[PDB]
Amino acid sequence: VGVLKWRLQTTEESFIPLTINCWPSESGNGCDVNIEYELQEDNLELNDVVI
Amino acid sequence: MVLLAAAVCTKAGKAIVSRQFVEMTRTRIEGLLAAFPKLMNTGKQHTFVETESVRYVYQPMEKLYMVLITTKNSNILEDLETLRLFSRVIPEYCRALEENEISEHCFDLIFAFDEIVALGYRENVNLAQIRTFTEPPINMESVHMKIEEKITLTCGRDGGLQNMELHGMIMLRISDDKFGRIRLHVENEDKKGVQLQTHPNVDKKLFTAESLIGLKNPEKSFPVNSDVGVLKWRLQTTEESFIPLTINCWPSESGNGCDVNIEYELQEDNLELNDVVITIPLPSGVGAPVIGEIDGEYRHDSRRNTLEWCLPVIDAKNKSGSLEFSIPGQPNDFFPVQVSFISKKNYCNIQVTKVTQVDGNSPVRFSTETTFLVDKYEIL
Amino acid sequence: DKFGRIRLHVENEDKKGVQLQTHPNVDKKLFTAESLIGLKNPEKSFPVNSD
Repeated sequence: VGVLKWRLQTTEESFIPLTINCWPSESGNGCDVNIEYELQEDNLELNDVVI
Repeated sequence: MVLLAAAVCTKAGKAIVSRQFVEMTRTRIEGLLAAFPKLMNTGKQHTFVETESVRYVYQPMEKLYMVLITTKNSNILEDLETLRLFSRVIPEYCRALEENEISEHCFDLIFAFDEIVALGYRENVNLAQIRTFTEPPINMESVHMKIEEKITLTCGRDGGLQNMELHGMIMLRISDDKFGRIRLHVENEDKKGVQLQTHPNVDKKLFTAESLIGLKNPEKSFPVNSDVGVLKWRLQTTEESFIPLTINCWPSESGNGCDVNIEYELQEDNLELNDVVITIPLPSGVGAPVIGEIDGEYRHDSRRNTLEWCLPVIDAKNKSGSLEFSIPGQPNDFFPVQVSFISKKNYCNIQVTKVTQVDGNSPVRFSTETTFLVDKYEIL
Repeated sequence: DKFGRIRLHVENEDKKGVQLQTHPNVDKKLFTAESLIGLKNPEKSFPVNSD
């Protein structure tokens, strides 16, 4: 089948557990950055996450 | 034609050479030129003189008249100017005017006449050109947001999207003390079309995820024109805009007559539109229609050649009608139907997710309202 | 009984391939929305071949 040793493309139907939505903002002199993280089903929890 | 003929005359009592641009003044040309140019076109040594209801413009050269005739006129300067250019061209061909030499160069002069004035409209000529041819209150603190948008659509019978575009702005009216910083969060937009404008005092923030815009609002009402898409933009209705109405038209050939059923669909049933009208056109050989509709009023209007259905407010609804036609000609293609509508949502899908204000305590977003209006909304 | 006019309403079709035939006595109606077909049926059984 695919094999039990493969490189599959994450592109091909792979789910990306995280999507990051970055909204940078120009506060003016400073900059305000908001980072949005989204996970898959709420029930599942990820670990060792760092952004 | 405005210029009947351009004519060279001898006051021998005949048109020596003359030009009929399109077959009209053949023999007619000679009689006019022969009588009128003899009297100096009945002139008094005036370039414009009008006789027997025909404007004659002229210049005397010897026993000969170079004559322009019109019976209609577009401008003052123009009539003289073609005659004038003619008068540069005529001595090149005939060494002044003189009946025998004019006669010999019928071809030359005549060709110039066609070239100079074409289908009675005064073109221009020149002697070189001629050659080619012959070659403090913060208790009060409140904020209101109003998103006003118009959507445009062109769609096929099939329901093809064709082109669409939404135009809109979000106006904010805020009563806030102090100078508070506000951050606006909205959904992300795309646009086949293009346009976005930002009010000053709008800052753009870059965030890893999500997009944010922040600004100190002017007090009172102002166009936000925030960053992001902006709070003044033309977005494409095509890009993710919802078309509140889809019209499905089923014309039918009853035979002699025609039966038309028009299907209207609205978004969620809960939402209701207002000021809706459907304009269903009809063919010229109208007879009379009988129309039936569950909701609203529908009326046929001759002149307009359209049947107009009006509905004060609609959850969603449909209409049908039968038409009687005399059948001249063959079948006629249908013209598109147009609709006008008002909806309490924006179909650019602008959503105000959150506007948080700082520099103080929570203000009340007393109200956010959406006014959606139809632009040119056409479906065949 | 009698000769009754009938209107048929069906879903809208698309076809990569091609072919459609209509029985006589089939009329096509143009409506702003939805499509409609009307006809006086022959009595007994016949191929509708509507519009």
